[PDB]
Amino acid sequence: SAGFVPIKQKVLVLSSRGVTYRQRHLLNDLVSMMPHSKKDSKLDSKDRLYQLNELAELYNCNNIFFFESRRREDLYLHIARAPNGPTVKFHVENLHTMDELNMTGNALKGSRPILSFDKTFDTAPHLKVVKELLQQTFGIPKGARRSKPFIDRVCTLTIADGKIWFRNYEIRENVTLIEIGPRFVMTIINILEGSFGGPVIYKN
Amino acid sequence: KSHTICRRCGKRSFHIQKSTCACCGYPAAKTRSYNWGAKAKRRRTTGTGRMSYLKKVHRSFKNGFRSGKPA
Amino acid sequence: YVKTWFNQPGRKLRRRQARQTKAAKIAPRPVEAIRPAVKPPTIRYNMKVRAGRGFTLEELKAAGVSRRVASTIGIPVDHRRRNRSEESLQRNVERIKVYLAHLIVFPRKAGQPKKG
Amino acid sequence: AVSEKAGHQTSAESWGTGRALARIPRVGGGGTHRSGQAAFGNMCRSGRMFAP
Amino acid sequence: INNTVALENIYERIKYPDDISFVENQAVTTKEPIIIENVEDDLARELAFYKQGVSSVKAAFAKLREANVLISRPHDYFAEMLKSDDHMEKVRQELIKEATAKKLSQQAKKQRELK
Amino acid sequence: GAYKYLEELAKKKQSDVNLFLSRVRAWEYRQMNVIHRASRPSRPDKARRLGYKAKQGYVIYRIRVRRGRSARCTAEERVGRYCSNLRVLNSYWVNQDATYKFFEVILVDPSHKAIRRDPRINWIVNPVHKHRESRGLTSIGKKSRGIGKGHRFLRHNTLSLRRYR
Amino acid sequence: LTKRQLPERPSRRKGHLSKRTAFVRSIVREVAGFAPYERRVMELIRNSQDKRARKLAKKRLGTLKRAKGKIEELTSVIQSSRLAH
Amino acid sequence: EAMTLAQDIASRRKSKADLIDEGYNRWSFQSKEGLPDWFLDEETTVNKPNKPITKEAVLALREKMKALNARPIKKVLEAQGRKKMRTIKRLQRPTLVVAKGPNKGLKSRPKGVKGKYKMVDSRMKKDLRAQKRL
Amino acid sequence: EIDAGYSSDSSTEDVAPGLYNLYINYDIDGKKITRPATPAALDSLIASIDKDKGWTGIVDPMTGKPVNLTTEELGLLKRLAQSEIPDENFDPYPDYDDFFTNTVRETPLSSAPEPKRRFAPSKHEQKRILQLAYAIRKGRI
Amino acid sequence: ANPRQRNKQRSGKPRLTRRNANKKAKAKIYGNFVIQQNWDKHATLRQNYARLGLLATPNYVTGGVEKLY
Amino acid sequence: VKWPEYIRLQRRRKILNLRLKVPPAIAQFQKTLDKNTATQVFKLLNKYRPETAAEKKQRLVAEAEAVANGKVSKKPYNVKYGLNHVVALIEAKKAKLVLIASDVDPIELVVFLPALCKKMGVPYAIVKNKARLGTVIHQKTAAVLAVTEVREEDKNELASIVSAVDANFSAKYDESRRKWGGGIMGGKTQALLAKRAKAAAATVRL
RNA sequence: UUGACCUCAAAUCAGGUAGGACUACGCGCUGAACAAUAAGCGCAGGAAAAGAAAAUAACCAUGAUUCCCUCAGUAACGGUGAAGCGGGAAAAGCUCAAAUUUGAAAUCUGGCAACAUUUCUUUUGUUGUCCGAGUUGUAAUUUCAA
RNA sequence: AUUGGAUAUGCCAUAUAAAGCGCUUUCGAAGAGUCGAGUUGUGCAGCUCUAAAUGGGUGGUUCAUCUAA
Ligand SMILES: [Zn+2]
Repeated sequence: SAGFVPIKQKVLVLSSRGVTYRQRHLLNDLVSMMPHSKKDSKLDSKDRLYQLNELAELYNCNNIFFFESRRREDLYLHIARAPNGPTVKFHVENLHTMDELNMTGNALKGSRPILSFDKTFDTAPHLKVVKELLQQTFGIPKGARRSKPFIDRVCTLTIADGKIWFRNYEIRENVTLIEIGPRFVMTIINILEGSFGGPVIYKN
Repeated sequence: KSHTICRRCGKRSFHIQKSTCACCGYPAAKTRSYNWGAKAKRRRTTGTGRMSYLKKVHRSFKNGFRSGKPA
Repeated sequence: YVKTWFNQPGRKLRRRQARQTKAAKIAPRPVEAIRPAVKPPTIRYNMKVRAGRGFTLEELKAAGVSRRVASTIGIPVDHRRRNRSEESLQRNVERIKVYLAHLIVFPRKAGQPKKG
Repeated sequence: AVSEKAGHQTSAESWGTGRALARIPRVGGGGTHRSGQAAFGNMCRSGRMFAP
Repeated sequence: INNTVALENIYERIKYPDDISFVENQAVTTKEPIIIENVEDDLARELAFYKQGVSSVKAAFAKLREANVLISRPHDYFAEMLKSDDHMEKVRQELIKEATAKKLSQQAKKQRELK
Repeated sequence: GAYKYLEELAKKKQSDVNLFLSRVRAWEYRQMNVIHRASRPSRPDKARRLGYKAKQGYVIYRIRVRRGRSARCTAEERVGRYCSNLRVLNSYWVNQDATYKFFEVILVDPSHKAIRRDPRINWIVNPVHKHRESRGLTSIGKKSRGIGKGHRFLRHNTLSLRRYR
Repeated sequence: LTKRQLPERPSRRKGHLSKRTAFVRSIVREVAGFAPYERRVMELIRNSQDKRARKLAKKRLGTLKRAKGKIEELTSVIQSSRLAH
Repeated sequence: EAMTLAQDIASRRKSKADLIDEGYNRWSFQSKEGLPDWFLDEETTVNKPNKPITKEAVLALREKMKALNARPIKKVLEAQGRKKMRTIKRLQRPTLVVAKGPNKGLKSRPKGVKGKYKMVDSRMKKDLRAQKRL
Repeated sequence: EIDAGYSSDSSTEDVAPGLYNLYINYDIDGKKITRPATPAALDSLIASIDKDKGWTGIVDPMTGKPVNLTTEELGLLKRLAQSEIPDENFDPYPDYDDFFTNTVRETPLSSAPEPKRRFAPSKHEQKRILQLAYAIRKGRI
Repeated sequence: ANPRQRNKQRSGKPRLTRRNANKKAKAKIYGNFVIQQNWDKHATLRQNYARLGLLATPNYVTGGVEKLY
Repeated sequence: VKWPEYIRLQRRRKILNLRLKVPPAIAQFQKTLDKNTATQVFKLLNKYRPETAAEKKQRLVAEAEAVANGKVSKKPYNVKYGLNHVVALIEAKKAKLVLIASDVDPIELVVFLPALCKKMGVPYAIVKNKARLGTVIHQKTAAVLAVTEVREEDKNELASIVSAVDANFSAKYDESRRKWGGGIMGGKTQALLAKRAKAAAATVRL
C-alpha cells in the first residue's frame, strides 16, 4: 500500500562524492541523532538533484537531507520538503563531532528532544518558514521507530548576525545543561519554492 | 669436516650436509649475491678473472664487429 | 642526496653542438619550426602573447595550406587548439602568410613511368 | 673531495667499557696485523678524516 | 526576491496546527527575545544560550507535567545511547588528565609559597 | 559483422546463455591444467580488439588464478614465465567461479618471420619489450601502478645546489 | 573581441545511438536471456510491486539512475512480450 | 554459514523479504537437480559461494556440538589436575673481573670466568662518581 | 504528497534481538513492562538438554524466552544455505520469449549506398592480372 | 680502482684508446651544396645563417643577441 | 579400465551437456536439418563452390597472357562464406538461404544467427558438422554459409530447397526450439537419482 | 565400410628461442627497526620509464611526454607539502578493434629451386614453385583531428 | 679502407594504378566482471553486487572540457 503505520515525519539522508572525514563524521552523528531518517548511498549526480523526489517517494520520506561537499573544502546542506515544499540551502562552517574531547554530553539515542528556537526566527517570513521546516524535521514524531520515550536533551537554535547557531544540550537532574557535541555555524544561502526546483524566492 | 670444495667457485665452502656452497650458492643456477656484502661482491665480481671473451668483445667493437679478411 | 651543477657549462656547450649538428643535417632550412601566437589562459597573463604549439586546422585552411603539406614545409599543426575569436584567427593567418612569402621550396624528383 | 666511503670500509665496533683500552672502535677478526687496531676516527690511522 | 507574500503563503500551507499538544511537537518558542549583541564574546553568549535553554526546559517541563509523561529517566534504563560507552572511557580519561593538571598547578603554587 | 553481436553478447554475463556457458566452460577449464594452451580464443571479439590477429606467431594461453595484487596481473606474469620465448601482448577475462578466475593471455613470438616482417607488430621484437609483464608495462600493469593522465594519478628530497648560489 | 561560434567536434558525437547498434542490442538482449536479478525484477513488476522492484534494482546496480534505466528497460520487455503473448 | 543465516532470520536484523530477493543470484540459478556425482563432487568443492561468517554463529555451533558428557566431573577435575601437575613438574625441572694483568685488553669471555660477568678497569670509576652525582 | 508512511518491508523496524541481560525495562510512553516469569527449571533443562529443531539461540528483548524458527523458516534457510531458488513455484526455465524477432524487418539494416566496386570488374584481379602480365613478358612465369 | 679496472692496469695489453675528444669543432655541412660552399667553419650557425641571408629560427630568440659594432 | 585424461574429458562433456538444462538459444542447435534435405541442400551448394586457389590462378594467368600479347566478363556466381561477411549479408537482406554449422566451438559465434535470420526474414537451416560446410568452400571449416544469387538455371532448384527447409526445419521444430533443452537421463538414471534424492531429502540436509 | 573435421598426444622430427653475469642510472614487487628508505625478489636499455588528453582551466583561453627555473615553503592537510598559470630545453606524430574485398584471401610462414646481395663465402633479400596457415577473418580502407 | 644522406646521369617502372584539396537531395561503426555502488585493506588491490548510449569521465556556477576500460 501507500504506507503501513504512517509516521507523521520521515527523513531521507544522502551524501555526495568527495565528502571529508569530518563531514562524514557529522553525517553519521546526525543519522544517529534523528532515528526517523533513512540513510541512502552516494548520489552520483551533483547536478541532477531533482531526482530526490523520486527517492523520497520510494522510501516514504517527506524530508530530504543532502550533504554536498564542494572542492573538498566546502560543506553545504540542502533541506527540503519532499512533495513540492520549500528547499533551503545552508552553508556549514566550524564543525564539531561526537569524538571531540571537550564535548562530554551523553544522551539516549532516539530520545525525543525539546526544540528551543530564538524568537528572532519569528521576525522575517523566510525565517518563519525555515523555523517551521526545521521544527518538523528535528522534532521526532510520536511513535517513531528506535525512538526513546524519555525526554533527555534540548536542541537550541539561535540567530546571530543572520547566522543560525545549532547547539544540543543534555539536561541533568537537580537545569545544568551539558553540550552534547553537535556544534556548527549555519548560513542560509537561498530558498527555492519547490523541491530542488522552481523560482528562487529568497536570496542572501 | 663440515665443508668441502665447491665445484663452481672452487672454495672450500660446500656444506656436506646441506649440499650447498656458502660462497656462491651452488647448485643453484643463480650466484649468491647480497648488497649488504659490498666487499663480498668486489672479491669475486667481473674482472677478478681472465675475462678473456669480454676483452675480445671490447676489442672488436671499434671496427664495427666486422669479419672477413683484408685485401 | 645533493644535486650539483658542475656540468652546467658542459651541458650548454653540448646543446650548442646539437644545434650545430642539426644544421649540418638540414642546412638551407631553419633549426626550429614556426610556432603560432597565442594568449595565456589566466586573468594575470591574457594581455601577453607567447608562442603556442601549432596552427589550428582553421588557421591552416584560411591561410591556404592543407593539413597534409603543412608538416612537410615545416608548419606544426595543433588539432586540439581552436579559434574562439576572430582576433586569434587573423593573427595566426598572417603569421603563416608571412612564412609562406619568406619561404623557398626546393622541387623534388617525381617518378613518372614510360606510359600513363 | 675525498671518497664518501673512505674510512668506513672496515668492520669495527667498540670493544666495550672496562677493558683498560680506549673505547675507540677496533677492527675484529684475527690473524693479520690489522686485527685489534682502532678505526673509525679522525685521530686513528686509516680512519675517516674529520668533516670530509 | 525576498517575497514576503510568497513566504507567508508557504508558511501557512506548511503551518503546524496550534492545537497540537506540546507532547506531539516538543518544540518551544521562547517568549523572551534573547539577544546577544556581543557576537565576538562567545563566553557572554554561552550564558544567554544556557538561560534560554533553562527557560525553555522549565516551560516544557511545566507543560509536560500535566501530560503525565515521565520527564526523568530511571536509573534502570540501559538502552542504546547516542554517545558510545567506549568513547566515554576516552572522554573520562581526558577529563581526568585535565583535572589532574589543575590539581598539580594548585599544588605547585602552594609549594612555591611553602618553600 | 559478427564481432558487434559478440561484444554486446559478452556484456550480459549472467543471462541464460552466458550463465550456462560460464559453468560448462569453467568445469572444462578445471579438468585441464592450470596453464594450458588454447587452440583458439574463447572470445574472438575480445582478443581481436586487444591486438590478436589470427595468424602465425600469435599465441593464446588460458590460466586460472585463485581469488580471495590483481589477479589479471598475476595471470600474465605466470604465463610469461611459463612461455619464456614469447612476449606478453595483452590479456582478458574469460570466466570465473567461486574459487578461480580464468584468463586468456595473448602472446607473440618475436622470432617468427610473420611477426618480424609485420610493421604493426615489429615493435615487440625490439629488446626493450623484454618481459613487459614483469616491468608493469602491460595494460593491467600500467593501471596497477597508477600510470595515467590527470590529477587522479626523487625531485622532492634532493637538494639542488647551483654553481652561482 | 568578436566571438566566433565553433562547429561540433567528432569526439563530442560519441554517445549517439546508432540504428545498427540499437538493432544489435535488441537482438542480443532477447537471445541471451535475462540475469537472475532481472528475472526477479520482472516478477515484481508483473505482480505490480513497483516499489519493491525499484528498491531491488537500485540495491543490485548501486545507483538510482541505473535502477530507473533498468526498470524502464525491463518493463518495456514485459509490455512488448505481453503484446506478443 | 547456515547458522549466521539462521541467526539473521530469527534476530530480524536482516529482513526476510530482502533475504529472499538476495537469494536470486548467479549461483542459485546454477541448478544441481539431476547432475552426475562426478560433476557435483567437484562443483561443491570448487564452485561453492563463500558467505560471510559471524562469531556469534561460531559460539552457537560450539554450544550445539557441546556433548552432554563433554565436560563431566572427571573430565573437569582430573583433566585439569593432570595439566596442573604437569606444569608443576615443568616448574621444578654477576662475577666482577678487573681488567689487569692477563685480563687487560680482552675482547670476549676471559680465562677462568663463567656465567654472568662484568668488567672494570678503574677508569670507569670517574664515570661512576659522575653518574652518582647526576 | 507521500503520506510519510512506512512500507511493510522497510529495512528499519523496531525490536532488534541479539545473541542469547534481560531488556525488560520499559516501553513507549515510559511505562515499565511486566517482566515475564522465568520458565520452570525442568522446562529450561529440557530445552537446554534437547535443542529444538532450528534452535537459533536468540532471545527477543521483550521476553527472556528464546526465539526458534518455524517449519517454513527452516525451509527457507535450507533453500538459502543450499543455494537454490528461494521460491518453490517460480520457473527458472521459462520458454523462449521472442519479444523482438516475432516481427519481420522489411528493410536492410544499413542505409549506406552501394559502392561501384560491386557493379564493375574487380580491381584486385585486374591489379594481379597486370602483375602477372609483367611477369610473363619478363620471362619469370 | 675496481677489480675490473685493476685487471687491465696490471695487464700488458694496451688500452683501447680512441682520440675523438676534439671539442670546439663545429659540424661540417652536408645536405645542400650551395650552403656548403658559402659556409665558413669558424662562425656559429646563427652567424652563418645571418650572413647567408637565412633565418636560423622563424621565432623570437630567447636571449640577448650579439652586438659587435 | 583407465581412460586417458583427455578421453575422459571428452565423454564427460558429452554427458554433462545432456544432463544440464541447455537454454533455448543453445538447445536449438541440437535439432538439425534432416538427412534427405541436407543432401539436396549440398547438391545445389556444390554447383556454386568458390573456385580453387589453383583454378583462380589458372584463370588469371590466362587473361594475363592475352594482355601480354594484346587486347567484358560476367559477374561470378558462388556461395558466400565467412561469419562477418554472411552476417553483413543477412542484415542487408541479400541472403536467400543461410546454413549454420551445428557445432561451432565457441557457440556464441552462431547463437544469434537463428534469431538474426528470423528477424530479417531469411530462410535458414542448421546442418551437421562445420566440416561439411568447410568442404564446400575448400576450407577445413565454415561456421556459416549463405546463398545470395544463383544462375537462372537453378532459380527453380533453390525455390524447392527453400520450401523444403521451410517445411522440414522451420515449420517443424519451431515450438521445439522455444523449449529449454537437456535434462535427458538414461533408462536407469532416474531410478538411481530418485533413490539418491529421497535419501538426501530424508536427513542429509545440513 | 571409407573419409572429413575437432580436440589431444608423440618424435635425438625441420628451424628457432628462453635461462646465467653486470646492475651506476631505469621499471616493477616487497619492506623494517629507527621511510614509497635500507635489505630481499623480478625485469630491461643505451638510456629506461612517460607520452599524442576520459588534460587543464573559468581566461582575449591554453594544448602529448620529459627535464629545468618559477610558482612556493605557497594552497591544502594538520610539521608535512603540491599543482594550474608563467620563463626555458627539445619537439613528431601516430597504429589498431568496432565497416561486405564479396565483381573473386586481394594476405602470410615454410620446403625446394634458381638469382642476386654483403662490414661478411659469415649478411640480407628477390623471383619461381609446391605444401600449409587463414573465412571462428589474413590484406587494402578508416581511427573521431575524423 | 668501411660507410651516410643528397646531387648529376644511365637503365628499369606491374599507371586499367595511387593521393591531396574542393563539393554533397547519401552514410558515419568508437574497446564490460569494465565503469560504478557497497565494504575491507594499503589513487591502487581484494571480496559482494554489477551498468549506460548525447552515454560516460572530470571540472565549475544549466555550463565548460575531455572521450577511459
Ligand atoms: Zn661455491
